[PDB]
Amino acid sequence: TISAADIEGAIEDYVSSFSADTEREEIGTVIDAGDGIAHVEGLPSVMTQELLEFPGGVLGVALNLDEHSVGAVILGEFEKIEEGQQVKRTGEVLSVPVGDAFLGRVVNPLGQPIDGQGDIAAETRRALELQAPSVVQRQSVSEPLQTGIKAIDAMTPIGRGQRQLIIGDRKTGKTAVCVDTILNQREAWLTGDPKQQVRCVYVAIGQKGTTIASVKRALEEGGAMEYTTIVAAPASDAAGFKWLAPYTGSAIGQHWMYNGKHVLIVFDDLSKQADAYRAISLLLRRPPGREAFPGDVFYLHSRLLERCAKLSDELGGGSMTGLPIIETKANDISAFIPTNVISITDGQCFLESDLFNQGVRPAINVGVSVSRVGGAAQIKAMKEVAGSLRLDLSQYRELEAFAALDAASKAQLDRGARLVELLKQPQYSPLAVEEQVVAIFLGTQGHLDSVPVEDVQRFESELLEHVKASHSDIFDGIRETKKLSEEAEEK
Amino acid sequence: KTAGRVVRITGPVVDVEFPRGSVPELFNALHAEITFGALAKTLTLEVAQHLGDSLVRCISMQPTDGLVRGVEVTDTGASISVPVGDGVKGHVFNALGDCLDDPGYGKDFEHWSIHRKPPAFSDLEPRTEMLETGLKVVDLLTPYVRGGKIALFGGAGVGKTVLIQEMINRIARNFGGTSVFAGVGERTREGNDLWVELADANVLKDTALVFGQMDEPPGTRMRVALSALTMAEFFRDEQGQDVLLFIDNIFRFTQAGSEVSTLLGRMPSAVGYQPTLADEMGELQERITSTRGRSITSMQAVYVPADDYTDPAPATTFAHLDATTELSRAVFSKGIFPAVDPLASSSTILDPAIVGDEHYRVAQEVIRILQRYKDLQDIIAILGIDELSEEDKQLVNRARRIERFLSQNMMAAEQFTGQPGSTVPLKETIEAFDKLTKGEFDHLPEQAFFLIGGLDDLAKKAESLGAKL
Amino acid sequence: TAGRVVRITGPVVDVEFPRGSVPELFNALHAEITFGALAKTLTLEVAQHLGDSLVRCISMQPTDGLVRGVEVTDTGASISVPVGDGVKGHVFNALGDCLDDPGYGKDFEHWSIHRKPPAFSDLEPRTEMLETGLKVVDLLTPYVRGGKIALFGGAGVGKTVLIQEMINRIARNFGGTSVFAGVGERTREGNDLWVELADANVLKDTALVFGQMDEPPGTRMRVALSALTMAEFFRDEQGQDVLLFIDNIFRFTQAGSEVSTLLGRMPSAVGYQPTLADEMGELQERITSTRGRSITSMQAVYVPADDYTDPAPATTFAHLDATTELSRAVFSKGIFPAVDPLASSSTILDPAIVGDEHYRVAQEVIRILQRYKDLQDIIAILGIDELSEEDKQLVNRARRIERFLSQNMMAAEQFTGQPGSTVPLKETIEAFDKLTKGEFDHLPEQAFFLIGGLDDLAKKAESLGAKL
Amino acid sequence: EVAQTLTQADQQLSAQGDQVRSGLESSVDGLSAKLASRILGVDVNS
Amino acid sequence: AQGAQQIQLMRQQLIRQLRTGLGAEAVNKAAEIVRAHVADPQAQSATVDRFLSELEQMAPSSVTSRLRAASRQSLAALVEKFDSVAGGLDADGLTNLADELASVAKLLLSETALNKHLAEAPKVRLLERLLSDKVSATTLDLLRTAVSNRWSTESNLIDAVEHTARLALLKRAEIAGEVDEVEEQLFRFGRVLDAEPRLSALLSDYTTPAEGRVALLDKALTGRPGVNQTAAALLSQTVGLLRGERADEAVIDLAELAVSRRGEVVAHVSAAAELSDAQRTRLTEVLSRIYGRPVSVQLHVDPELLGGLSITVGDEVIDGSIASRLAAAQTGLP
Ligand SMILES: Nc1ncnc2c1ncn2[C@@H]1O[C@H](COP(=O)(O)OP(=O)(O)OP(=O)(O)O)[C@@H](O)[C@H]1O
Ligand SMILES: Nc1ncnc2c1ncn2[C@@H]1O[C@H](COP(=O)(O)OP(=O)(O)OP(=O)(O)O)[C@@H](O)[C@H]1O
Ligand SMILES: Nc1ncnc2c1ncn2[C@@H]1O[C@H](COP(=O)(O)OP(=O)(O)O)[C@@H](O)[C@H]1O
Ligand SMILES: [Mg+2]
Ligand SMILES: [Mg+2]
Ligand SMILES: [Mg+2]
Repeated sequence: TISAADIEGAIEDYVSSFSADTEREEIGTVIDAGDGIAHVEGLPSVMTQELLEFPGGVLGVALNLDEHSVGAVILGEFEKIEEGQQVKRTGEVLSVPVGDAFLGRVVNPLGQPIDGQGDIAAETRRALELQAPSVVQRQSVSEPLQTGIKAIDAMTPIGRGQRQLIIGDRKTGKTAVCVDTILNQREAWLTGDPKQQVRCVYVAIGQKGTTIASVKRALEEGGAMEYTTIVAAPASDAAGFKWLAPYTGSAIGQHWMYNGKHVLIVFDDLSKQADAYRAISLLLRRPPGREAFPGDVFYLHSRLLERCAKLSDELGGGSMTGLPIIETKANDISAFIPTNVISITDGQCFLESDLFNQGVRPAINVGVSVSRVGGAAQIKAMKEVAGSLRLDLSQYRELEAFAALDAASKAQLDRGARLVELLKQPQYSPLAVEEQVVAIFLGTQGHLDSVPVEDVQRFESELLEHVKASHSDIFDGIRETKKLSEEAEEK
Repeated sequence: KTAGRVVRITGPVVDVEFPRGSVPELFNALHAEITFGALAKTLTLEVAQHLGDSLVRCISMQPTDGLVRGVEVTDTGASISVPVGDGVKGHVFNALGDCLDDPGYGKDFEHWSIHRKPPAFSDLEPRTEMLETGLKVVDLLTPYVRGGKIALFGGAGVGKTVLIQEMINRIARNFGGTSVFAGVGERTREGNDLWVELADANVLKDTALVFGQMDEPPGTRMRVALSALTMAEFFRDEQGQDVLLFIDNIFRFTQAGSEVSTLLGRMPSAVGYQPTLADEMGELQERITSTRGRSITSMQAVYVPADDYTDPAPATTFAHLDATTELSRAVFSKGIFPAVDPLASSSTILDPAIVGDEHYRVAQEVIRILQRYKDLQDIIAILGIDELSEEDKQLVNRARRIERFLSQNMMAAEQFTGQPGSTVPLKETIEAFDKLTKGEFDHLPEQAFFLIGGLDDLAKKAESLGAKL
Repeated sequence: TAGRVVRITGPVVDVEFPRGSVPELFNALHAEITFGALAKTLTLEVAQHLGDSLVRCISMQPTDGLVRGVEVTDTGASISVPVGDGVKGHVFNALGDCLDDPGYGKDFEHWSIHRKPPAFSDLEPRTEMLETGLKVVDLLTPYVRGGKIALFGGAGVGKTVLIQEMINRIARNFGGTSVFAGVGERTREGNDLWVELADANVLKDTALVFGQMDEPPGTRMRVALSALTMAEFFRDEQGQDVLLFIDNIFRFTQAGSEVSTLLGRMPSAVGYQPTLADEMGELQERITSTRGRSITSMQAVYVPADDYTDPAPATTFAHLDATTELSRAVFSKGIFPAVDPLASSSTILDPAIVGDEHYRVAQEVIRILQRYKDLQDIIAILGIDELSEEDKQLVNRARRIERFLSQNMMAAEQFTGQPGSTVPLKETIEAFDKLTKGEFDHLPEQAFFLIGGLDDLAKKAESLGAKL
Repeated sequence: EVAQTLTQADQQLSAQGDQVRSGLESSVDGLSAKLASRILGVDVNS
Repeated sequence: AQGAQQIQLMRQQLIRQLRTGLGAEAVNKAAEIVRAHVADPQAQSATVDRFLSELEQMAPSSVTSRLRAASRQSLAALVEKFDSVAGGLDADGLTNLADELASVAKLLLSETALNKHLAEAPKVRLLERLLSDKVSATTLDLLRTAVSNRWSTESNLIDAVEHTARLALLKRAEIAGEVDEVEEQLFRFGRVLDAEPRLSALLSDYTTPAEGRVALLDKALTGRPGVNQTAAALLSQTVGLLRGERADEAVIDLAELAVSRRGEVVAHVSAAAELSDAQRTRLTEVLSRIYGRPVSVQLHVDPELLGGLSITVGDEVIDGSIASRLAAAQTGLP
């Protein structure tokens, strides 16, 4: 019924542990508090961004420092703060525990477990605001991170160390894309090779708790949690956690990245981080800017997303791939935060509701979506088969709009319709890189020109299955040599 | 003495000075007295901020008209609390928990503070189970989740409250659990009508009503939802009952919060809303949830200011919902009821893994047809369908019939039109819309599909109009 | 006689000094962050004198870990950067610290990054074409040797790719010196450019100054000034032709606006600083070619949210001799480079400088494209058949011209796999003269997509069946 | 079947927890006494 | 598998609820046990001795802020000159000087225009032309020196004159050899004012006439058989020269200024009960060692601490409260 060891022995261990040494330190006093902010007089030696210990285990961070007082943001449980309470220096800037124990665990932006599965053994600690890799500490992005999505992998390829923005209206498949990308790393994880493994961090900011639970279940079913960590700042969390969670996830990922591992970090979503930071800044009475946002919101996102990088061989060659999510409003990408983040990242995948409703799933808007790494983030076979797919589809959409014809125009329209049908893909159905190569080969070389449009999908499916049933040497060759040999092309 | 005194009064917000060491904790309830004859009352103030120098800024739950600087303020030592238990069922309460229909009732009940943390994350369990309503559009395109969170967005006068009444009729009547209705910043006469109707339908005995309506200070309007939520939380946690939580209107809670924030001296956020808009929304909404083994099916009406779905309030509300029915002024103008926007409404359980392949395929085909119809609206508005190709003409006729058929004579609409409502089984809805998409009713007139139930009603109305099915 | 920190709010720091020891405006001051995990030396630029011996300063590095009351030391001079031929071939940051070889250039001559622009009597308008081999650029936005060139555009339309293309097509064989100022852009792009210049062997002739978007606003404000100081030394002292590449100049303005309110300034329209135009004017007027001393400067100008009426690009427009304006609409069609031929401009696009034939051909192209833009809506709604036969002919001509203005650029190979191409100016003029005359109306419009000269057009038409 | 298993497990574990709560009350006194001893930095008889 | 996983999750959750319940009950009853144990006075003495020990082993370290640079330098110069000059004056002369300075300070408060126009050699001439004979020679000298320097804010001038008056009163107390008496009286008065926050707040309203509150204090606290005359007058003039600050704050500031003039520093030590004289000497010795300078020690009795010491100086606290340790341990059980 009970081991009677932890339940009883925990207190004995704790009493043997409470050294409770006398400490000489500066104490400040809370002078006013409310709405998640607190002003503290005293603490002459406090640092900027220092962590502050309020009574009852409440933590804050010193953000405003002037002669009168210190304006601090409370990181949860702000209702226990009262005027006159004693505030204690911690002597450290914001930092979180990091290590391999975080894989498969749900933690809050302080690194504390919230899954209720017991303490986490931390390899070390890491400050949240350590500098990003410099220009001379990086190397070109040259390793493909396979999302398993034909549209993304063939038209907006993502390399290791890249920041690809998933931006779109609500209910357009952004989280679907990110979760499928995480799940597609299962095959690489099982190989056991740290050069191929991708460890995933999923930061949920301002999400409803049950939706975070749904994501965690989707990951558990696909075996993703074996290599995935979740940093949760649900909608009920203090604005401090919402503002801080992406940095916590970035630190956890950076610990692995600097140790030669490859990391994929998803932020779902940075719009809510920006909202939380605006709330904090307004409560601290810092002057507002456009849309009442603080002047340094672009800095907030840029310094976060610049730590997703591909490191040079001298630093171990690890990487952290960023997949920030942005929720646009009424499909307007001209808003403040979407424009900032778009200008920050290494390309974007625009998901549109009109395309989604038409059956184009994932609803990538080909014309405006782009990857800024390009072919460098693809294997040779994918580059060859999908060399000019994005521009071909842009031309096809333009010509489709114009046509509301010449023989060449009709041929172009047919080829574009077939390619559009080809790029459609259900959810939770990843394609290995070789299967993607073969499908795009069918589309682009013209082998679908003899198939009815509404049949393309089915055809594709069946043909791939055929190649798996027999003639499997084609997939093996593509997977091994990373290129389709002309002999394999003929076969 | 350990009592405070009023130092500033600015609308429903009052600053109270306390002796050092007696400053009330945040969210504590304080009591003051207004003595002027007509407005004599006992103000309940909620501590909102600590200003320093032993001053606290508090939100009044009643109008502060007649309050005088310097009057004594007493600290009750606890936050606002409301009665809980099976005794609250069948009765009408205000935000503070006073019983309106039977004044003095419930004073001896157990009282729960209206402020509490949401359930622990490890206790949350995602809910994927369709709650069938009998409404074709809801069942087909935006299926509701039993134990999930449903919202009905809409501008002014598009049918949010009528749809809430419809869902009370369809879900709450044949319900074995408890229902909690929270009227928040809505018409008082609507509350009286709901009370009378529930008594008439013998649903009141299983329902607890909590009303803080338009003619209330913003503090009451932003705490009444917490009071009703506390009653629902007691039913969920302390009794293991299935709970139906109806809220109308949650945007009023947000707007009252905005007014309070303006009074408190906070710097406004975008569109003049409070800086802590998303956070207040999040705390309230994440208290509304089904834990593991304990079900709350919450349905909330969300007002959309000036038909602006981009407004920060509904925009931040969207993220907290399992199913979203977005009512449209455009659909309302066409006479289609319920005025659901099929292309804007959504549900998290409309996927083949949960609703089956047939339901999913039919719904996706309906959505595709309607989307293609919406894309052509530019050409049609200028030139009509005559310029469209044969394929587009056929799709347009099919889409017009589909959009008519998504309408339904609702049960709660009888009071308006005089026609009894109808219920449509889910299988019949799927089959009928499958036939519509295939084109097996392309010959009937459009009006044959307007405000009917299943295929039997379609055949009868077609016969009345001179067609044959 | 050293000051002390009084207030810290993000990148802005207030420092109190003894009476009579208040640092001058723009002086660099040194503070110390002694926290182990973030230990560093903060450089602060005096932004304002607040009175009562207080100065408001903008930090160059992040202020995390800084403590109130710590000693602040006045260096007595503005931020200074190394200058001389030794900076060629190396990477520096906004403060002049070498990145590839730390400590390098410490003993070079150092120049203050704050400098008055050349006297008006020393200015002389530059009117001399700078051929690039890009059809659209050479025809409709002819560049100027020693002039000021900008590439306006929204996010992700091809500004950086076009900067790299111009580095390839101009800086490779350039006889003089090159200075590249990476201002508030991606670190990955800076590393890519560094490696690419090393591979092309152009690094030895280039000085790179990088302040990326992860830096605090002060660094993004002053990196452009540092690079401009190096280029100014090359122009004035070494008496050499200079190529100045800046990407992205809008980040200077954006960084200025990020700290504007923290400095106590009432915000102007669209959230910009009140001193937008004046700071931009100082910076841009420093970037110039004086009489007999040439700087060919090419700037990438970010247009926020594609809004060309935004105060930043709208104010920048006045400082340019040639502007290539990239359009989101053209980008989304797959036309590359996504130039908007109807919005771009060049001051040397007139018969006197470029000759009668060039001007006539360019004007005819612009007229045709403008007419096509006029007819776009009618074509979309009522179709093409409702146009007059003349307008149908014009529409076909315009579509082919629009495709032909696209080109397969070298720097774009990584994105298409198609090696780039170069087109001589005479070939471009002749080809577009033929296009506007309807010579190539029999070829499919697809034959004109992403090709070089007329030989490429014939080859691609043959691959499509048609014969030129 | 899973609902039935959950219900029976609920009952079994509730009984287990009640029995554990009853049993554990014997040793808690030693825990509290040792805590008092430690926080007082000296052995306490009680 | 999902059912089994849920069963495991709920089993672990129930185990954790039981664990936290055991932790709560254990900490509560341990708190009760220690509260009962500490009732023995010798237990309190032993705890104090242990904390004093800890203070000796704990190694030392090398380490008026509201005033700005200009005001600080001006005040330092004025206090130095006052110490140099007025030291030779006779006790009666000191009393007259203090009364004159207090009158001057209240006058300057009455009219802020003169302070505004004076904060920014002609200043002296203005002073003689205004009140050359209305004040004594030494008072005029001190006032002209005060106006000699500049002030960041006009309020700094009234603050400086009040500081000079307090210094004169402290000097007269020292000449009589009763500096310790006035220090103890001021500390006790501050203690009692803090104990009754309502009285301090009532006295803190500068809106009410100064004379009324002065009479209140005289006939309530200041005027009593066991009150030092010098402390009485000092506190009376302080309350009469109030600008909205709480009376307890002013009293503690006066005590701090007095001890600063004595050359020591204040140290407020809290304990469950009063400590032995030997304990007092040991605590003073260790504090002087740790901060390297002699430090006066003021004792506060508060049983909630239940033993130990809660020394506080310079915004930094060395805590030995048993209650603080209890709370820390309580929060130390996950
Ligand atoms: N490729 C796909 N094929 C089919 N359905 C899909 C696909 N991608 C996503 N969906 C479905 O679309 C709906 C929206 O997806 P998802 O929740 O990922 O979007 P989102 O943009 O993250 O939404 P939100 O703003 O609600 O967080 C879900 O039902 C998801 O199952
Ligand atoms: N199903 C329906 N059948 C007929 N009329 C309807 C129906 N639904 C709504 N109406 C008409 O629309 C009016 C508005 O309905 P309702 O009050 O429910 O809307 P609402 O969106 O809640 O409005 P408000 O913003 O005023 O609270 C109803 O009074 C009735 O006139
Ligand atoms: N000439 C071109 N050919 C093909 N693709 C291009 C071309 N120019 C730009 N692109 C695409 O557009 C993206 C944005 O270009 P880039 O200049 O890097 O960004 P920005 O214009 O925002 O500086 C590139 O990553 C590339 O994929
Ligand atoms: Mg999502
Ligand atoms: Mg209504
Ligand atoms: Mg760029």
